[PDB]
Amino acid sequence: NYLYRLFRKSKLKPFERDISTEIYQAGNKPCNGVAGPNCYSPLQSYGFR
Amino acid sequence: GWIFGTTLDSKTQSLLIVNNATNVVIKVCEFQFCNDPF
Repeated sequence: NYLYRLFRKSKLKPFERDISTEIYQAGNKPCNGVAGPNCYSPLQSYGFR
Repeated sequence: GWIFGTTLDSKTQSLLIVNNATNVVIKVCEFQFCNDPF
């Protein structure tokens, strides 16, 4: 259930929030809403055990 | 009033400082229908 964001193009100014989710792209070809090759999900579960 | 935001589109967050003749003058919520009002 607990989630964190590990992919962002820029940094964060202090005391700010971001609740949006998308499909991250780090290449020339855009993802266009498709989570396939070179298309990462920026929000990843911790997986606490 | 003045409408603040980055991209609107119900993706980022916005701000909706307005003004009227009533007592509740400021109403800040996540809205997308406020495009060009009058």
